[PDB]
Amino acid sequence: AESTLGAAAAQSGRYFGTAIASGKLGDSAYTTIASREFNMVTAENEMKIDATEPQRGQFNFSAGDRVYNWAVQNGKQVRGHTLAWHSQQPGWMQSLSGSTLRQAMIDHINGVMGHYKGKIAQWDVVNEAFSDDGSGGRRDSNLQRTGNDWIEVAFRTARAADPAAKLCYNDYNIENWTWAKTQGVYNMVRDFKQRGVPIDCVGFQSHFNSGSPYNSNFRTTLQNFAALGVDVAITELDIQGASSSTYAAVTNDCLAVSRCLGITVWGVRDTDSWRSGDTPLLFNGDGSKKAAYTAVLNALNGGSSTPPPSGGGQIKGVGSGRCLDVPNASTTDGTQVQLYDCHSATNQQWTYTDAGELRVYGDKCLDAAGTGNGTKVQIYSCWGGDNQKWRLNSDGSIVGVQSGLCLDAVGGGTANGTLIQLYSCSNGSNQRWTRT
Amino acid sequence: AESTLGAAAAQSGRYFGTAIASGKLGDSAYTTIASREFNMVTAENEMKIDATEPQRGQFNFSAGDRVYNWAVQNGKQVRGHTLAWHSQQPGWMQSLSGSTLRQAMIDHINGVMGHYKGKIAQWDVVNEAFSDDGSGGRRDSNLQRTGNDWIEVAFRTARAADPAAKLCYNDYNIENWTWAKTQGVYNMVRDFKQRGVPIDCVGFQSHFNSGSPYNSNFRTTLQNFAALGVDVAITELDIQGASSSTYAAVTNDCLAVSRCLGITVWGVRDTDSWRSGDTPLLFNGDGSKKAAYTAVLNALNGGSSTPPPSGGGQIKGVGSGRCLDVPNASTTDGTQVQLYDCHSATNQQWTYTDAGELRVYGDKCLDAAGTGNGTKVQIYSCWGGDNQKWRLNSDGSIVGVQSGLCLDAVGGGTANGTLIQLYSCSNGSNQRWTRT
Ligand SMILES: O[C@@H]1[C@@H](O)[C@H](O[C@@H]2CO[C@@H](O)[C@H](O)[C@H]2O)OC[C@H]1O
Ligand SMILES: O[C@@H]1[C@@H](O)[C@H](O[C@@H]2CO[C@@H](O)[C@H](O)[C@H]2O)OC[C@H]1O
Ligand SMILES: O[C@@H]1[C@@H](O)[C@H](O[C@@H]2CO[C@@H](O)[C@H](O)[C@H]2O)OC[C@H]1O
Ligand SMILES: O[C@@H]1[C@@H](O)[C@H](O[C@@H]2CO[C@@H](O)[C@H](O)[C@H]2O)OC[C@H]1O
Ligand SMILES: O[C@@H]1[C@@H](O)[C@H](O[C@@H]2CO[C@@H](O)[C@H](O)[C@H]2O)OC[C@H]1O
Ligand SMILES: O[C@@H]1[C@@H](O)[C@H](O)OC[C@H]1O
Ligand SMILES: O[C@@H]1[C@@H](O)[C@H](O)OC[C@H]1O
Ligand SMILES: O[C@@H]1[C@@H](O)[C@H](O)OC[C@H]1O
Ligand SMILES: O[C@@H]1[C@@H](O)[C@H](O)OC[C@H]1O
Repeated sequence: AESTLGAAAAQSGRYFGTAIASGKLGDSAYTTIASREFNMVTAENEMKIDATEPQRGQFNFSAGDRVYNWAVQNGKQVRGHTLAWHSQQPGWMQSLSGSTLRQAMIDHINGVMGHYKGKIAQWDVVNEAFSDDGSGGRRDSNLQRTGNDWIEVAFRTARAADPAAKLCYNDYNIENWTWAKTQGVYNMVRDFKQRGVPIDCVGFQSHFNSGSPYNSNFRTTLQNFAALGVDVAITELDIQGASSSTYAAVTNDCLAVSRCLGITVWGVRDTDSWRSGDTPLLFNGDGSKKAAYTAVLNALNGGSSTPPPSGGGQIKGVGSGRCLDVPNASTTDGTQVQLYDCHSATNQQWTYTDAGELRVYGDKCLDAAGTGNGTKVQIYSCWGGDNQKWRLNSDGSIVGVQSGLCLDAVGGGTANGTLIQLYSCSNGSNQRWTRT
Repeated sequence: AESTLGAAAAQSGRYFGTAIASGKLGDSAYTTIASREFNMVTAENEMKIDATEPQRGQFNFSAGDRVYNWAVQNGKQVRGHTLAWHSQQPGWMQSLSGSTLRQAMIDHINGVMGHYKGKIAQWDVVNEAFSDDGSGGRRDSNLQRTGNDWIEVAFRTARAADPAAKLCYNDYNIENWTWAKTQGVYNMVRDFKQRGVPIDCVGFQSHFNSGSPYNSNFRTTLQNFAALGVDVAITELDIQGASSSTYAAVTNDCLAVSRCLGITVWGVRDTDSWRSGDTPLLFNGDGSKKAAYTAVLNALNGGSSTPPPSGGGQIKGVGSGRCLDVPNASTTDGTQVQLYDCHSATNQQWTYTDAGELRVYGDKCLDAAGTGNGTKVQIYSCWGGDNQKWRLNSDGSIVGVQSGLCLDAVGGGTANGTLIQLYSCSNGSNQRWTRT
């Protein structure tokens, strides 16, 4: 299996999940994508403190079970999120402190895990317990104020409530190894494992953006925590701008770590994202697969037999043996591309960008004017439109994000001058290409 | 004078307008921009057929007058749009055909022009009467079916109704001289002039996109029509992607033809556009100027006597002599840029794209991780965010679209290694940059 993210991940014993919003389970466009692509589910909000215990001692597992049931019935495991957190607590808990609060925490953990006992693969017992000031220490919350040992207490309680569930510590900004926050969490987990504190995994939310960008050392971070004897999981992945290279990089980081259980992206479509403005997911609002989607799938499936091109290269048709060429090195918008004998020349040098464009001359983009069969493929000023974004299938076909159609050599032409158009993908040789 | 589009355009004896939507005049941010930048107004829908004559014989100018009143109150002239058209006809007119339709057409023209008699600078008497099948013939509508002479009849009627108004024939896809449609309208206009049919102008909608891309021959198209003895006007300008170069090219084409009266963009902010999806206007949804706005303004002001860096190039600050440099030529996202001795290296080669980005390495973008003062300017994967878009002002300053702040060398730094940040513009030497 390797046509969907979930199946591709399963090949290596891993999973590819998402965050499910109970309210969207009635939207077939939403559920059609979610049920097909993912084999792990996290309730976006339905299993949080305020949602499961609106009143102390008064547990409401309605919305939560709705998500749990849908997940299991559709062949997905579940990550419980989350049991002890300073954020999203019921109004009553936000007022508690010291001994009373500590007690409420314990009770809550027992209540939720009791109800779900033996059904949850991973539980984010404690979430975001460290600050971002740079000190590398605990953030000041009513929870921390109950004593520095709360985290440890939460995990012991957790193990007790349900020993079959993997207990994780979940946080954000602990992906970059050089960051103090990261080191603070690292030391704690090292401490816990040495003292025998029950903790089985560390969740790296992985919310990357210009404020806190992804860094290649992320893999080093995972390997380090892995060496401590705890599993690692990418829990809430979303990348501002959904760069193909970054998504693929995070994917390979997990595949490179034997203890990395899997990857979960925080949402289905960009429009479902808590940060839609950053279009940080793998699917467009119209449900179409984004450039990064294919980048992730290809990574999960084992990459290419030959190391991919590094900016600026040729694209020759398999059936013709000729290259994607812009007639007479023209640079005027609207010029339809053709096939031509391969040779070193700017008008045959295409660069695949992280945004999914196929650039030429530096600021011109492979462009599709329309979404139907026969649409001419031309060059046009780059502007980021979905009709200028393409997915590089591992089978050699290049699919337009917006149209869902393949680059096609008209009438299966192989001669110089054959024009390129969009057409239903057919696996024909006039729809397959190799990049250098 | 030269700070706003209207005032700049006025320095060449031309106007710069927009399309106003009555339902948006209650939006303060919209009116603030609209009132400041344009001196010519077109009702986006309020003066159309269905809006001005709901039932046959019953005129209604409430919606049209709201726009008109606002236009005059803010010192703008008005273009009446539109009197005879196959589209947006009220249902009672859609039902008409033959001589009944012909007289209805005439009756509509007299009623609307009568109401606005002496108040309209230009009237789009007839709109989109030519086919779009690429043959250059008449569009098949109930109007055309009343007889080939309907257009002529509309103009003669219009002249008599308000002799003070300039009578225009408006249409789209008539910008590229090679298109059959463009030639068909030319032939018609030429025929009207030779036979004495009253027509004073031809409006070129200029709705450019990858399906109907702007072409440099547009200038000849304008010249050709101008030669027939009529004025020309870019009436509904918007460019898919809003390329800075294309917006500048169109502007220069109009300024190159003495008979080109002015330029009207079809909307204020991209969010106000009938095609927001193509982010085709000059202003963002938050009201900030796009890189294309600056390009248009600079062109209106005559541009620079020194050609911009055609692909690649360095950026050197005046009060620093140093060139924008990426530390150790790194390629890691989040790397704050600095100033340094201008050497021949790629980590100093910045390309200003038509989308407004400052790219280095081919696919890395000058990025702003915030909007406030002090925000560190770094490089990040290009994805199109406004925090990656920049405007190159004529005063040598580079201001961030999203932030509205200027690139600034920390504490007036000038020595190698000075970090770059975002700070309120100040004409300070540590905020002016030169490029060659
Ligand atoms: O609620 C939390 C956010 O406040 C948090 O914000 C992060 C702060 O550090 C910045 O560098 C990040 O870019 C920004 O996302 O993110 C996690 C969320 O749970
Ligand atoms: O719908 C929103 C959720 O998507 C959001 O989820 C949180 C995002 O930041 C992460 O650090 C947290 O772990 C995660 O739960 O919470 C707010 C809710 O309104
Ligand atoms: O170049 C285009 C061909 O690639 C295209 O091929 C069709 C693909 O779908 C199959 O079911 C058809 O049998 C096959 O001909 O045909 C159109 C042509 O322009
Ligand atoms: O209603 C009109 C549209 O039908 C028209 O559509 C254009 C047709 O030619 C294509 O090449 C263009 O891309 C497409 O926009 O555009 C103008 C609009 O008023
Ligand atoms: O709000 C929309 C208007 O912006 C739109 O305006 C028309 C666009 O196509 C041009 O060819 C026409 O001349 C112009 O009036 O009309 C539809 C309306 O919903
Ligand atoms: O320690 C971290 C520091 O290295 C980074 O630059 O900014 C965030 C801090 O938490
Ligand atoms: O684009 C083609 C060019 O690359 C080749 O060299 O000569 C023929 C052109 O059509
Ligand atoms: O980035 C700088 C590099 O471009 C220069 O050559 O040497 C000093 C570095 O800091
Ligand atoms: O360089 C900055 C200067 O331009 C501004 O005026 O004041 C703050 C400084 O950091």
